[PDB]
Amino acid sequence: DTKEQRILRYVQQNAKPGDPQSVLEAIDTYCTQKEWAMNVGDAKGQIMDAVIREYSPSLVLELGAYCGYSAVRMARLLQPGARLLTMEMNPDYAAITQQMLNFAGLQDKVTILNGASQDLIPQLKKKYDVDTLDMVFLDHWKDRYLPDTLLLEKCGLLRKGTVLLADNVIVPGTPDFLAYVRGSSSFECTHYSSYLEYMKVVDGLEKAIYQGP
Ligand SMILES: C[S@@+](CC[C@H](N)C(=O)[O-])C[C@H]1O[C@@H](n2cnc3c(N)ncnc32)[C@H](O)[C@@H]1O
Ligand SMILES: Cc1ccc(C(=O)c2cc(O)c(O)c([N+](=O)[O-])c2)cc1
Ligand SMILES: [Cl-]
Ligand SMILES: [Cl-]
Ligand SMILES: [Cl-]
Ligand SMILES: [Mg+2]
Repeated sequence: DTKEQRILRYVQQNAKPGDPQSVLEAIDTYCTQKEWAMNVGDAKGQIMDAVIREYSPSLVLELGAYCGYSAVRMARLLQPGARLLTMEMNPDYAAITQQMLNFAGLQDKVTILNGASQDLIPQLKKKYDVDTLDMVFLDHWKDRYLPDTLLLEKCGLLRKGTVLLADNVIVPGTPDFLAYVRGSSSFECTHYSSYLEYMKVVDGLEKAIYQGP
């Protein structure tokens, strides 16, 4: 019995089937009251919500799904026909995420790619019929944010205006990625100060908009 299985069971026992808001609030309640877990959480998630609503992306890539909290959070705000692709290398967690999306009734909007971002990113265009991404949510191991950004650019997946939105740029921190995009004329960056999920430790999201080659 894993913490992720516990989160899922608590959602099935407490949330309303087909109600993404209810599912979010259930996961937040469990992780606030019973066991901390690395979901983006409600404070940063409200910022995510506002960004999603501003850009109305048709195609979103998420890096790191975990239990599907952020996937539910973003998918519930997508326009009809818009898509989220989420990459998750832990098969146990990917299983839990799929069940979480099913419960929320979001399964038709979200596609889970099992495996490591660095292996899956080069297969996106061919295997998933992707041209360029409108938005990317980076929230996997922090040492991959920079390498996967370079890899996205190499594979032609970024267009002028693609929005990168990065979690945890303060804590645990992503120093190479943050130095890189803030220093590069290829990105326009904005910092949104907030708090680490379920705590009062300061963290923040960085928005880095690709400006083209
Ligand atoms: C912080 S959790 C994702 C949380 C999720 N975005 C949310 O807010 O609910 C990080 C996840 O990244 C996954 N992960 C780490 N490195 C990865 C990689 N290179 N490719 C795919 N998934 C990876 C881990 O297995 C874990 O599920
Ligand atoms: C041992 C330990 C230390 C710090 C954290 C932690 O704070 C954390 C928070 C996140 O939002 C997050 O995305 C990740 N991550 O992907 O590794 C870790 C989680 C576990
Ligand atoms: Cl590598
Ligand atoms: Cl929170
Ligand atoms: Cl705290
Ligand atoms: Mg995170």
